Amino acid sequence: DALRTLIRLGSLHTPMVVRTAATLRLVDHILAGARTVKALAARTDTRPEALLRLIRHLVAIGLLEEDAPGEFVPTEVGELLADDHPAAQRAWHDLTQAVARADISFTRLPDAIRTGRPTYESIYGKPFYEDLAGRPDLRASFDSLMTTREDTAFAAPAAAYDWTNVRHVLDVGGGKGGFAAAIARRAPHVSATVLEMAGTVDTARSYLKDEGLSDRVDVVEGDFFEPLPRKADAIILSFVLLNWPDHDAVRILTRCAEALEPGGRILIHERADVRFGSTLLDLRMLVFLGGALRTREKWDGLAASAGLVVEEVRGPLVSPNVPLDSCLLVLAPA
Amino acid sequence: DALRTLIRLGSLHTPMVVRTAATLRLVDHILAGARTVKALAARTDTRPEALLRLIRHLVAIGLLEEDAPGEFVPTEVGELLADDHPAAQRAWHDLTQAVARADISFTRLPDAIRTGRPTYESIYGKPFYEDLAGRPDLRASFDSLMTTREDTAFAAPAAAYDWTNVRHVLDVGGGKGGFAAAIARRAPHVSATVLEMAGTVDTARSYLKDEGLSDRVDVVEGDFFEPLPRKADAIILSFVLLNWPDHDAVRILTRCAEALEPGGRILIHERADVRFGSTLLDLRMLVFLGGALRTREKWDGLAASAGLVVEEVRGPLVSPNVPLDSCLLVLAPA
Ligand SMILES: CC[C@@]1(O)C[C@H](O)c2c(cc3c(c2O)C(=O)c2c(OC)cccc2C3=O)[C@H]1C(=O)OC
Ligand SMILES: CC[C@@]1(O)C[C@H](O)c2c(cc3c(c2O)C(=O)c2c(OC)cccc2C3=O)[C@H]1C(=O)OC
Ligand SMILES: Nc1ncnc2c1ncn2[C@@H]1O[C@H](CSCC[C@H](N)C(=O)O)[C@@H](O)[C@H]1O
Ligand SMILES: Nc1ncnc2c1ncn2[C@@H]1O[C@H](CSCC[C@H](N)C(=O)O)[C@@H](O)[C@H]1O
Repeated sequence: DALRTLIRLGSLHTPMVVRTAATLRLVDHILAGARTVKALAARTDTRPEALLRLIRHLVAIGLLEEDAPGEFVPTEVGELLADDHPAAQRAWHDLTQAVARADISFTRLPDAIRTGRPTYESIYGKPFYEDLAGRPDLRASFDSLMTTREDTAFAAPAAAYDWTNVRHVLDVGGGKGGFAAAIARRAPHVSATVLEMAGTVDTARSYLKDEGLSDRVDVVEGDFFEPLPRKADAIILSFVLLNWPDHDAVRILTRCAEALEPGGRILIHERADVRFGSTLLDLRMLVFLGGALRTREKWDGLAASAGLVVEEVRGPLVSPNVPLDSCLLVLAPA
Repeated sequence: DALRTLIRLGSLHTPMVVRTAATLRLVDHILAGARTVKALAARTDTRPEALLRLIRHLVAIGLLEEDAPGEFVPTEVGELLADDHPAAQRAWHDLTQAVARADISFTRLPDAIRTGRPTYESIYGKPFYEDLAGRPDLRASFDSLMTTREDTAFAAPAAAYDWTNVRHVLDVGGGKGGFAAAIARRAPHVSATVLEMAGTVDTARSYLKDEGLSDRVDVVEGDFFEPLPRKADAIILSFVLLNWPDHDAVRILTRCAEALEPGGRILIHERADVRFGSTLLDLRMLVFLGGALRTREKWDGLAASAGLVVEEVRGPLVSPNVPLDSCLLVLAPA
């Protein structure tokens, strides 16, 4: 009992079997009509004997079941590996896309606990975002994964703040601009600017065009460790600061403080440290990037170092469906 | 629900957190009196902030619990990570010992499914047993791990066969000689020979000496792909053949057939393919070694190729305590 529990918790084969199934698009091939192990093997370009041994573990953990002899089909849980499922778990487990690939850094977790430093570079040759800057496929899949974290498409954070006195929003590291878009739909008088890295700026521009928002949201390529491209009344850091150790996060916050208009505020949208998934995201930040999730008291110190104070934390954001784990910290000049 | 289930099954951070805790000997340090995170950090030579983030996940998965503020203790499941626990799970999860280290091969499982070939060499530079031959620390921990698979110390397989008409036993790849020892205690008239690799032969010799069996069990250093050192009435292959692809297993079986006395038998002691843990061991063999677990029908073909027939399979072996997953196949000249 206790022995079986410990063995399952410590098992490396099971998560790699799940990720291999996702990378091979196994459930998609089954749902597209691959009824036999020979057809599945052919569509995935794998050895049939080896694929069957993978399938045997997929059956044992309840992702596949045998309907007829030799005919394997997804269970209710396996169906979440279909590529069009809205939770996007296939892509989140795909070893050729940015996050599951980055998760290999966990194989060197002892080094990260001994040093406090990320292990991603020791495995892939460059730190996380520099590796993405050299790999257009990983840059693109990362940006797409970041748009599948929550089901409101930033509607819930955009609704948690009053935009009446805001004329311009600067979305610092704003990904493909989904947050800037949600504010624009919410608040017709606001204009916005997204500051992002090379590669990402082009998909942000295409996304904002296709929303019909090109006239209201601009995109600037740049580095948020440098002086920001313009001033704004609200400056958004959405899942940015957790990517960075304290001294780097203070540098970013300081650049934002310097770009605030009088009366402006900085909005940090992030999962706060205090259930489910908190330790996964925190340890991801450690081994990918050297970042961390932060408590309120930790945020107080970071803000003070940047000439700011935490005015308000708008607690875990609500959706009609699956709850957002994230919060909105509102920061003002000290 | 289904989403949380899939996310837990696909999680790489949880098994690496367990293995990191085992490698750091975290539970041993707690039980030896490390009551604070600062004391634990000092004994494990880790950063206190990073160690706490590891501990937070260890609490979330139920291996540790907080007794007093800042004082972490093993749960009933965490206690199995104590190094002296008889299930030996600490060593089985220790990333500096041979098996948990080998499990990193699972990070390249897609390659193994595409090619049918093991991934261990692509990661560590040499195939499994050649890597052990160059690493005395891994050779030794592997040999020790192989003595902790079952709780009877080979008493159950030794009791599953009638030794009356056996005068000499050859234990081919017999590890530290634990199986030869169990037969010797069971059957006072039998002498035995263990055939093993360099390094392992010395710990076999020390173990057999310390059992008081040096006069009854010899150890020979050699290669079981070469002609065997002598003939015997029973030739044991205990958790050997699953290490090898079919053609290599046939070579071994053939060497054994050539060394059988008239009326002799070959005993294969292995987990047969047909619950819990079957797919783990099978996929381990794939990615470590290119081996596999085999069904009865597969064994029939291998035996026939070696000039043998399966006479009898003595089904899953029984213990008074935790059941042995293994079986004993009895093979005779065709
Ligand atoms: C179901 C929750 C969630 O889908 C969304 C959660 O927000 C979240 C996840 C993963 C990542 C991030 C997340 O925010 C990142 O912010 C992130 C990052 O920061 C910009 C830089 C690199 C990688 C990641 C990352 O892999 C997922 C999770 O399971 O974690 C518990
Ligand atoms: C609780 C079961 C068990 O403790 C014992 C089970 O017999 C078993 C295990 C691990 C290994 C082997 C086992 O036989 C090997 O034979 C082996 C091997 O073969 C000689 C060569 C390299 C690695 C291994 C190996 O890691 C464990 C397990 O959990 O697997 C489901
Ligand atoms: N120096 C830098 N300058 C500008 N953006 C950077 C940067 N370093 C990292 N980033 C960006 O920071 C982002 C963090 S991922 C978060 C994206 C988006 N805000 C969201 O909530 O979904 C990435 O898109 C990355 O491109
Ligand atoms: N070419 C070879 N010649 C002899 N032994 C070999 C060998 N290749 C691998 N081995 C041995 O095969 C063993 C398989 S592990 C099984 C050990 C033991 N029979 C038990 O049941 O516990 C290892 O000890 C390894 O040293």
